[PDB]
Amino acid sequence: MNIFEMLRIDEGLRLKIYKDHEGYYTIGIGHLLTKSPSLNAAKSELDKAIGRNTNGVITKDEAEKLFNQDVDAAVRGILRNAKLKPVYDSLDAVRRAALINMVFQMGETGVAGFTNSLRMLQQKRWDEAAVNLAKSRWYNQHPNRAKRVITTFRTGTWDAYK
Ligand SMILES: [Cl-]
Ligand SMILES: [Cl-]
Repeated sequence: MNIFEMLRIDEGLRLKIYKDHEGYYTIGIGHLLTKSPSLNAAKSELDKAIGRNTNGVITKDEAEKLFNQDVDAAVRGILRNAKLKPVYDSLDAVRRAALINMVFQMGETGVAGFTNSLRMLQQKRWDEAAVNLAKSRWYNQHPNRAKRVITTFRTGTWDAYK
């Protein structure tokens, strides 16, 4: 299993502009287009992202290209963040994917705000970090996904996804 397959599972694949769980305009494999409530606005960001007049529909290749770019931006992001880097550096391979998953979803800023859980991850106190992670809006609004991520951090294995 690997991060791409992992997120492909958490995000799914949609070729037409849709509303995510928070109600924002997204496409592809979890690619957020805009937080704005305007469809045209969303349409414009898409055209711009893709580089063509899309009319809100893309192809698989196109979805995949944005997904490559977004996973890349996420890794880089983490590696560029003073708070996230040290954590990432401390982890093993599986768990590193789990951290990428969260930053993909919420952004660096978002994740960098889990101060406490982060410190617990750095310290390798898996069951404690897991409990702390669950005490969050993130967990409360997306229980199933958060559980998978959390179990990965707890176990260091891919069982939640197998
Ligand atoms: Cl983009
Ligand atoms: Cl859920």
